[PDB]
Amino acid sequence: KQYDTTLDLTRVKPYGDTMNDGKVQLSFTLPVPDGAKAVEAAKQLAKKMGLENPMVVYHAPLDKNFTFFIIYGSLIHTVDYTSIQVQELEIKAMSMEETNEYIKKHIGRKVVVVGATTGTDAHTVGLDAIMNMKGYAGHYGLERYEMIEAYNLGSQVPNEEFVKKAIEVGADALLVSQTVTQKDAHIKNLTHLVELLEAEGIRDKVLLICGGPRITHELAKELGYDAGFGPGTFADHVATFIVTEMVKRKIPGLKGYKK
Amino acid sequence: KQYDTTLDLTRVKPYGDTMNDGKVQLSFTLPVPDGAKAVEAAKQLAKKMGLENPMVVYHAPLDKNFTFFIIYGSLIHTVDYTSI
Amino acid sequence: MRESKLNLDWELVDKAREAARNIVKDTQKFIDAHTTVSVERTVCRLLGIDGVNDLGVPLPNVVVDHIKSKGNLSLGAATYIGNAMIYTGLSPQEIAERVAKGELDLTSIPMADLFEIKLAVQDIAIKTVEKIRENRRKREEFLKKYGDKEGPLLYVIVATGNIYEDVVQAQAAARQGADVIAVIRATAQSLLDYVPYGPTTEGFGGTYATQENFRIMRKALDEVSEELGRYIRLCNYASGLCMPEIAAMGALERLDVMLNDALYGILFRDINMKRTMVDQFFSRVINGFAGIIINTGEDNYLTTADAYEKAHTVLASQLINEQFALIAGIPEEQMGLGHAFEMNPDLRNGFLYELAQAQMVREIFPKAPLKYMPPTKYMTGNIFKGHVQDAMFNVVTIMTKQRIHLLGMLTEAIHTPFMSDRALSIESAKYIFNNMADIADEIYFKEGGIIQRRANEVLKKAYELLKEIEQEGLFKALEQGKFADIKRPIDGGKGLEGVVEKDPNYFNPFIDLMLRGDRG
Amino acid sequence: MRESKLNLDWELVDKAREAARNIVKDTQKFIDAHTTVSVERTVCRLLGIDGVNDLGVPLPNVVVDHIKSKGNLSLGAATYIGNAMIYTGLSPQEIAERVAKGELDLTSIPMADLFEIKLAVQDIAIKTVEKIRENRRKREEFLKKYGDKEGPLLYVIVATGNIYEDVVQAQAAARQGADVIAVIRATAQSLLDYVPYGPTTEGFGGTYATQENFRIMRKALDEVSEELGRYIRLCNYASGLCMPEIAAMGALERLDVMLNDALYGILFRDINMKRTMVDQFFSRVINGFAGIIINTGEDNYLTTADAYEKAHTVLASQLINEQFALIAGIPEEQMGLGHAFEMNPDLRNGFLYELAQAQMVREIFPKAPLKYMPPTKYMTGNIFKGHVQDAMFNVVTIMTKQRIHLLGMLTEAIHTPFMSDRALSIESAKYIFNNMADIADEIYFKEGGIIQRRANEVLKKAYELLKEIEQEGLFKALEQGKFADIKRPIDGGKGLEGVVEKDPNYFNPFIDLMLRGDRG
Ligand code: B12
Ligand SMILES: Cc1ncc(COP(=O)(O)O)c(/C=N/CCSC[C@H](N)C(=O)O)c1O
Ligand SMILES: C[C@H]1O[C@@H](n2cnc3c(N)ncnc32)[C@H](O)[C@@H]1O
Repeated sequence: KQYDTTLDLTRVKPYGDTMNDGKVQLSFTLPVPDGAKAVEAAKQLAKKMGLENPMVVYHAPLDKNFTFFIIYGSLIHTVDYTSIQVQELEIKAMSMEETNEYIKKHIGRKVVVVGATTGTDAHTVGLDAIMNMKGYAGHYGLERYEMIEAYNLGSQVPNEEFVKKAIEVGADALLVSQTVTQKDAHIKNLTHLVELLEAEGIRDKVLLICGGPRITHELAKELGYDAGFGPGTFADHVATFIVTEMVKRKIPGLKGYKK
Repeated sequence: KQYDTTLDLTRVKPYGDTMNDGKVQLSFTLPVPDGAKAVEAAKQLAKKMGLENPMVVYHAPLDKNFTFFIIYGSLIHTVDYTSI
Repeated sequence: MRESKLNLDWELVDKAREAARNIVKDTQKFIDAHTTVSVERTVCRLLGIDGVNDLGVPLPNVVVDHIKSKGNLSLGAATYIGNAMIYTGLSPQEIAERVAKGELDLTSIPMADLFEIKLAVQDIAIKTVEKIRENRRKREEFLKKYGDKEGPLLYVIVATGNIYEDVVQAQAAARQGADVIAVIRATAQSLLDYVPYGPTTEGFGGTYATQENFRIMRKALDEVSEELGRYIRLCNYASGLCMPEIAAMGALERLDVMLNDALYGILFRDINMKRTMVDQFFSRVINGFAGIIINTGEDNYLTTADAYEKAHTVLASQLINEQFALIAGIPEEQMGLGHAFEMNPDLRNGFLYELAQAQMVREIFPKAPLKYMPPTKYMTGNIFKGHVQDAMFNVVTIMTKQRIHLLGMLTEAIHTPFMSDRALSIESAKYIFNNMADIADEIYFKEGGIIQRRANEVLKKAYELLKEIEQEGLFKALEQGKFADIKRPIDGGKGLEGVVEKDPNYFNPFIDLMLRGDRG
Repeated sequence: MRESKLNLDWELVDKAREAARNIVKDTQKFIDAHTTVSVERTVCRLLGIDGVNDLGVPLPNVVVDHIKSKGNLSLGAATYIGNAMIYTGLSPQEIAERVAKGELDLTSIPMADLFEIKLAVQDIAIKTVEKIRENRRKREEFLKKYGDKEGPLLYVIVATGNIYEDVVQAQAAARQGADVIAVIRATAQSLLDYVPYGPTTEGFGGTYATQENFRIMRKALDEVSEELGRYIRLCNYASGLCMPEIAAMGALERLDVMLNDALYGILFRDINMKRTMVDQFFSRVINGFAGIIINTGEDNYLTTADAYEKAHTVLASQLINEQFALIAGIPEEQMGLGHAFEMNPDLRNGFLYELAQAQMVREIFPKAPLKYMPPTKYMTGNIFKGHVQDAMFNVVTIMTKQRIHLLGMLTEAIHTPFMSDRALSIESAKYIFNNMADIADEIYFKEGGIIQRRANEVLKKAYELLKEIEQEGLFKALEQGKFADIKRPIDGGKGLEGVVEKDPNYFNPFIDLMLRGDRG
């Protein structure tokens, strides 16, 4: 065509079938009855979103007052792929033997980890993958690590029980499991745990790790945690981060240092 | 969760599980290799598209230079249904 | 001889059934000689006690706590309630109110002859039994009037946490092709030792199971059934430390289905096994009398263990649950034994294995309204491949005639369903069930093929596991972590302090009424 | 042994096959007595003539137009080319160039003895035939080196319109998992009476079928197949006014698949019936010698007609096409007869009828690389239900063992596929083909059931239609609109002027060389 363009990494926009067409798909419900007014409202909402020249390919009523739409449209906005600052979750993992050697050489003593699915949450499959020595897809857990004493407290653990057990066992790092952001109780529970640790005064003496199927590093750092892990994490990543951070910031730990 | 939960026909916005959550779904392809930078680029594109706290649920490679995304997130914008 | 497509070994099935029967005999030896506090609170609720005191604790809780701390709870709450009825001459609810306010002390009244106490309580027992029976009659009348389906019953869950938005979206789904509506319970209600009071507009992960919520949702679904001309069922969960209480509340509010399994509680909520077994007996007696279909939860085993390696565990658990239900008096027509379409989607010939297992379950339990539930473990963020996996789930449901169909959702791995996700799931299921309406009666299987061999392999493994569990006993087998690969100590968990030993003069009017009224 | 899952009536199938054979014999009586200008142009191309003149008219067109206007084309272009070669001593390309420039006149040269002309032309015909045989050997060597698949072959389409973007998309799709790539042809080229020269950079709705484009696509696919370790087939469309020329160009450029069907052109493009039949005979002869898999377009009947009512039409068309191919010399392993999954999704037991028809087709043609094609008529903007329908289509494909599988897209009714849509379709097809791999060997059908009765019904209706067509004649039946509810007159349509009658001394060496070559 006369005015078609080539790729530009500073102005990347979606790709339906041509380099810079920017075609997008989206679906949503509206609390209005079906009709031509509903279609016009959806089109106006799509135009306000950014999709210039939208086209409603589907619309059907779910109820007497609800309609479900599907829209395809050409976008206007562009993102700059070269200046993106990414997130702070980039990490690479050393092997188990390397972790043991690092702990022996630098710290000189075993690292204690206490993990639990605090709050009312019941799931333990991810935390058992990370902790349990059986491993997950060939990645052995923290319990297997020779120089790591890992405790698995299960689920439905109250925060008070968690902090009390951490103090009793002399924990150097604490792990907390949660679930997707559509669970909104995870934020409140994590904030409550942080407040409890601050009140106890043990916050500075231990690390904090929070993860889950859709936890992210940005949210973890916003809450006050020291890290955040999502899907695809394996025990070697966690062990590497714990050892490296412990040596970098010289966490004293609670081992033989009860409050 | 939202402060407003009663339907107002001057400010109708998408519907998820509650009245005014404004949840939307959208899928697109990007001509950049799959990775963490691609996920951040998709999130930034969605945010400038008008979605708060976009959450990429899927991301896969189609080829060595193309990635396919699925994104969910609330929508800021509202449309007046009465004036149309 | 029984007809089969898998050429099942029926002698082996008979031996597995006998092993499960003997397991249940051994376990019931203990259950007969014990009772829990929840059973006593349920007796109080059935006798007419309800409401809350100033502090917000229900009155059954107050009465049972008073009897336990001040007196001998091994005599049962019925003994003391009836004695107070003879003494003061009031009704059980008035006595509970007086105790709550502090104007009466049940354990200080002189104890009358037990025969007179039984006579005093019998009338109220009969009245409550008759109310439950009339509810059963009304449900049967509704089903007869509107007619009943012949294919699967679509089963959707509403979980917004607000009772009224739950009503709105339940009516919306019922107006769509949904046949059974389940209101998933609020997270951390199984841990409570009391049943809340009144309607709730708040809840994290679900809605609280209260009697007023039951009444509200029953009214809404009755109105929608009148509108649509077909009967919409109501489902709830009788798990937790208050299992018999919720069973009684559902029986009184005319729920049509109820999720009643103790192994789920023990393995996934960490409740004591003795507590849960003793609760489960009474709750299943109530559900059997009330006409409710009890649903078990062997689907949950596969989310922790491996589905191909530990498939026989589901069958063994199903046989044990069948025998428990039979001892409680539940007929096969009310035994909704559950299994799930839960193998790896990257497994070659995985569809043949799931089909073989579903057909074997459909053949061992021919009368049961078997429940089939969607894939959950291997669901990812690809909503489109998820729709495809759900389509294969529906295909297996229609090819092997499963009675109840728990609809899988486009976005299981992401969040609880939207309105649109439920609409899409219902639409896909209706499409597939209409196109293959009569595929079950057409397709047969090669003699000696993959399907027959898989079925016989799973059956043999289940029989061996049942013999092992019979040798040790159910409690020991649970201790060694054979179901769901979860090891649970016998004396651990929550609620062991609620278990008590029956006195030689223990009195519970309702067991005999509910076990002989249904039989004669 | 003729083993059948549908208990077919083999006597009825034999009678239908005999009826199709007789119809094709009657039609062939006419074909053998005529030749078209397109056939002469194909002969000229196979002799070596290629290029364009000063005005852009392809050189074969100029040569054939010259012989037609000035001389007598009934003799055949080969006669004139050979006479010119003897008289002047120049090669065919130089003779054609001189004729275009006007420096030579074919009709002014005295005619020599036919024996010398035949020898001179055969000298080059043998070389061209040997080159085509070399391409066949090369294709077989690639297939042997990489090994061949055992399941269905995924078939995708790329329609950018620019050859290089087509190459990029085809390589990406092959890396994604496609086994066959088809470049949809530019719209309104089937009406064109010449084949462009050189590459094309722009087109509407597709890419032109030119020799240079075939060469470029073949190079790209060869490189990608070497990269991937498996063979990627290349497909293109022959039907049109220049059908034999495109067939020959594909044979020279080593195309693995080719859509070759006269009835499609006759009905859906309004091309004259005699022209299309005469073109089809030679094009199928070339395709059969070259080793190309020829596909037929019975899918198009259902889009303009009703699937349930008009399945016998598809079966009768398939039998007629099979007989036409057999007379053209194409073996059974190269007859990719096509059918589609185009029934109404709202039809109860529709999947059973689709399965019965697919299995009947798989049974009547046990050796053909049958082609199964997606639903297109009953698609909408609901991409999710589109994905579900495609999944059911894949289920049918795997359960009936269809060799080639034209992937459908969830966005069939909206636009031409995106890259992501193709990726999703391939992923779904892979999943379903892996899970149900050995389902064809397992599932049988109930004797006398719905599937068997449906198959027998369709077979008998096809037999009756074939008897009617035998009684009337193929041309009259085409005039009566029996095949797609479209009535095209015998003497109407485009291209009638191009038909010619063979002189008694008509000469064409390629027919003899390619018909006798396969027999050793
Ligand atoms: C298994 C499961 C269950 C099982 C768990 C069994 C057990 N004992 O653990 C049971 C039956 C208990 C269950 C119940 C419920 N569940 Co559930 N369940 C699932 C399921 C199928 C899989 C989740 C899972 O663990 N995945 C497998 C693991 C390996 O992956 P993972 O979490 O990503 O873990 C990896 C990473 O995230 C990371 N990681 C995880 N944790 C941590 C922690 C740290 C510190 C670190 C460093 C890394 C890390 O590393 C891990 C290994 O790579 C999902 C659906 C799905 N397909 O995702 C629903 C799901 C999570 N559950 C859900 C819900 C709502 C519930 C309930 C709470 C509902 C209710 N009844 O009220 C119930 C009750 C449980 C409760 N009281 O909390 C929802 C949550 C959605 C939301 N609201 O945001 C889901 C998504 C299903 C749905 N859509 O409806 N569930
Ligand atoms: C048998 C039985 N009885 C009672 C309850 C109620 O639980 P509770 O109120 O006591 O806490 C349940 C609950 N099952 C929730 C599984 S849903 C997770 C799924 N993988 C998804 O993807 O959604 C149960 O199975
Ligand atoms: C919570 C209710 O729904 C079922 N539940 C919900 N989704 C799934 C799933 N995909 N797999 C297994 N069980 C599930 C439970 O068995 C119970 O009936």
